[PDB]
Amino acid sequence: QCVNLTTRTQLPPAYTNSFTRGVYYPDKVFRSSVLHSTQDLFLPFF
Amino acid sequence: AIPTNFTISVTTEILPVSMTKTSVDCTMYICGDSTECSNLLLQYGSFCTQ
Ligand SMILES: *[C@@H]1O[C@H](CO)[C@@H](O)[C@H](O)[C@H]1NC(C)=O
Repeated sequence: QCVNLTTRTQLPPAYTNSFTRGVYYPDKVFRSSVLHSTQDLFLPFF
Repeated sequence: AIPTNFTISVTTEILPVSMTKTSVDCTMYICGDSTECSNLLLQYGSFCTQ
């Protein structure tokens, strides 16, 4: 049982800037006071 | 024996002062333009930083 939604007012897709967001720990290992380089699926800055 | 005349001799000597400055790109020398190879080169990055 489902019903469509009719009162719709849509606009073009707004865009905004990702200010250095979307970084995750690449592994389950504790690292402290270190500069670590990793290549992976990351959200590019800005 | 005492000299009674002289000559003014001009001697040329050459000395190398510098050599051609050079720079090397690890990534495009070792792993030419392939991403698969360049990913494997990250763990050796320290060596290139040397
Ligand atoms: C409206 O709802 C029905 C089923 O509930 C669905 O088949 C239909 O695709 C919906 N209308 C549109 C434009 O998708």
